[PDB]
Amino acid sequence: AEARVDGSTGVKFADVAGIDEAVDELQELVKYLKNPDLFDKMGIKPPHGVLLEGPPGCGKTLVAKAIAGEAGVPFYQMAGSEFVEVLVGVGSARIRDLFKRAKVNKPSVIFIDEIDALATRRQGINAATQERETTLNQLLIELDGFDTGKGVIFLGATNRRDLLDPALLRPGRFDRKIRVRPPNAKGRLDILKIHASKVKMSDSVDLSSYASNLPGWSGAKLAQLVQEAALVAVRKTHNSILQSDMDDAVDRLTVGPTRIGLELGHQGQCRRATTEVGVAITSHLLLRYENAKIERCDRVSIIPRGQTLSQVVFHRLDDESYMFGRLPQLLHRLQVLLGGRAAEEVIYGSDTSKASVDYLSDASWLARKILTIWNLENPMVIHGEPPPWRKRPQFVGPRLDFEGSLYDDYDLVEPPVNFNMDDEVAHRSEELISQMYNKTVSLLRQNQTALLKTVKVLLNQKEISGEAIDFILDHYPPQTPLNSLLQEQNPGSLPFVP
Amino acid sequence: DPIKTAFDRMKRVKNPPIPLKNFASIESMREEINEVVAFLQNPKAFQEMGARAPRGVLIVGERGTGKTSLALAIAAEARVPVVNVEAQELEAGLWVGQSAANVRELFQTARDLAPVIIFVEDFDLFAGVRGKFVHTKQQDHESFINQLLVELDGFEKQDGVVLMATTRNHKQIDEALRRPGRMDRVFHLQSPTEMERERILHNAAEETMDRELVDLVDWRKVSEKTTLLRPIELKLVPMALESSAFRSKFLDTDELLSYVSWFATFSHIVPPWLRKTKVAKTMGKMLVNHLGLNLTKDDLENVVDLME
Amino acid sequence: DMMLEIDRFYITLQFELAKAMSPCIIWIPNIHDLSYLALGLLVNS
Amino acid sequence: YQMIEQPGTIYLRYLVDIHKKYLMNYEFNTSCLAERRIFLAHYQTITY
Repeated sequence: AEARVDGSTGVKFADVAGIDEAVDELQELVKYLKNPDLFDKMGIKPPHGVLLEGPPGCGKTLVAKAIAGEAGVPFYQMAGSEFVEVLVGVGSARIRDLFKRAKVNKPSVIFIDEIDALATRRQGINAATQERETTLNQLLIELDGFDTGKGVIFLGATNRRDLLDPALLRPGRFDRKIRVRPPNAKGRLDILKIHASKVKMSDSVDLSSYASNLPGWSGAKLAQLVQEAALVAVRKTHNSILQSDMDDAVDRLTVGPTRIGLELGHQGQCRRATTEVGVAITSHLLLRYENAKIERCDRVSIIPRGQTLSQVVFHRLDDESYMFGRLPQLLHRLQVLLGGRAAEEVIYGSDTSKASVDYLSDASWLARKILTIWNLENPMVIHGEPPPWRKRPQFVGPRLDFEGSLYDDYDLVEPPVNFNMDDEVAHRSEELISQMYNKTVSLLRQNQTALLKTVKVLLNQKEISGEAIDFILDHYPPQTPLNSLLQEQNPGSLPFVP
Repeated sequence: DPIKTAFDRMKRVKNPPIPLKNFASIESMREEINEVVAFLQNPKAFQEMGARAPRGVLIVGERGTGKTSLALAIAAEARVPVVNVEAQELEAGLWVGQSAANVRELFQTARDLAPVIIFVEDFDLFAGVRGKFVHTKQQDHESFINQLLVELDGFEKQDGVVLMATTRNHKQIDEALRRPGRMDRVFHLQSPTEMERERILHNAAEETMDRELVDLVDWRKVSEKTTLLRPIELKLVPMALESSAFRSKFLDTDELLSYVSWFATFSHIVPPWLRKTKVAKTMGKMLVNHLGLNLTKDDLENVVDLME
Repeated sequence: DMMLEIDRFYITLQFELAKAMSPCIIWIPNIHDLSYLALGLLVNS
Repeated sequence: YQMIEQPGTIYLRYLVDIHKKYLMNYEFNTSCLAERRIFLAHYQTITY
């Protein structure tokens, strides 16, 4: 068992960014490792063990290495899966040997990565299970036998706190439970600065925009983004990572790489163009007229990327507006969702297609969450219903995370007894859906030249931007005749150069 | 020791079955093919110029497009030895971690003779995305893919070895294995176009059957009939065309067995100059006329517009 | 590492004997049963 | 058991009978015009 006894781990708190709350919490352990006698004179009992829980790629191991480097103490890093073998009793012996080695070199920091492999719960939903139980019992015995004044600090990193044994979560084994959250916009900015300090960077790259535009990205994902952009710059023979390389790496990680001439016929492409352009146009019109608190269409593409034949990039709003979702905002978002089928109806008459049914699904669920789960109207209901179909919140597809998620009931569902209220709720939902669909069809039919011009421009260029859509809306006021667009020399031409 | 038994199977390729000049649907990425070949014929040339040589090339497509034949043509253009390592010896399912030593020995013996090609077929079966297998097929696979990752990330040591791996779909390979530096070039071979199909089919007509029957066949219709096929099927098309053309007439079995057996037995004694004598050439013709086996244009025309 | 040696030797002797008494007709009933060693043997054969 | 009733065992008997006379070993001829046509017709009349 080569537990690496490194005098200097090479990582300090200067290399940790965006995990500032956990760094502030663990500064207490760093201080205790620095002067344990100061805690000793006060009668202060240090925690026996600390659980670092969080998503992978947040640098929990990096945080532990930073703690060890700042404290200047021996650091014994080992993975939990290394304790799981075929021969029973080897893992317990390894646990005992590791704890003995830590007790020899006091003070010291022990780190167990992926502790959920050893501390898996005995779920009620080979001899490996017995070996895991014996190793877990040995770990519990070792943790319970620790004297607090010996200056040995135990850390356990985990990605799934639900799988952990509640015995370890009891006081005396894991006294501190610190949640390593994903870094914020400032934290992602700092992580991007740290990773871009290691590679030749061009001055045109603005790291703040990519920090703000990539929510939920871990530090490892940002490092992979920087490395992929460097690889793209090498492929393009660039001397430094340009902003174009950053954008290409972002698009590669988010929506995937572009294919090579894999295109279908003109019939199956104009329909997707109509859907995406109608959704973007409806969102922009709702922003323009009624000042809706909705998102903004950044860019629209119809080139296949990954497994998506078309995409509409949507700029994510701040989270403070993602809690108090009022009725007008939800109705406007329902209008945005129905805008695709509205565009298919106003452009292609009464012969619609399947490409607009998917959005038609979400709206057909969302109004239900207006009437049953949230109970926003005021005939009061008695029970909610679970979503029959569940779709994960994701990328360029519509946001559907305005209240955190769309297809996630907050355990507010009950089985029904009376079946008449069910058909009353269904009638009310059908009425609301039909009213909103009629409203968005009436709104879209009043602006036909702008919609058709945007469709033709996107069909020619294969991509469009939100500012281009706004310029089309400015140059085409409401109620213009279609002959103005149809008399132009080239409908798929835009005189605006960004 | 699977490594030594696999390394016993060198094959210095000089004549590929389907050469690169004849292979279809390759002109869109033939520049990368030639760059890889230039690296293989002189790894020191790529070493001195300092650019990152292609360490890995993945070829994807349908079962039968000639991906193995494409690799053979690339190696023949490179004049480098290859080894055919199968998927079975990589996953020694007896001890946990034996695949690590297996791939370490393969790379060590490859560096001792590099530039060489490590050719693996059906790369999707064992080196797929992590997490799909649940029951006792994770730790060994994780160790194997980790050793692969640590071997493809050799720190600027350009020995000259590349990994010709064959998969069917681009999604099934692990994303950590998709990155450049470990996986440099990707060749997507789907289907030949109409005129490439016509040229390959005419070459097959020239190299397989009687030449005198080549001109009577309207090969444009045949090429419009074989659109969804692959070059090996474009090569085996004339065989099936002759079979289905001889199918048209009314004939028995036993006489054909008799003549087949007689020509099998008495082709071992006959002299070659008597075999190619003009008397022998005019013997075959009235043998065919007597048997009523004269294959005509209209027979094969009805055959080719009869097939799908 | 002994079971693998026994199986490999057994199957190689089977194929060598099938070569020795050539011509021969080999019947393999219930191939749904097939483990890795015999798969490698049949692929190589 | 008339001739039409079973094609599978008929094809199996053809395979065994061709196996009997060492006739896979002379797999093909690539000859000028006659032996190739005869073997082609025989190959067709096996499968159909």
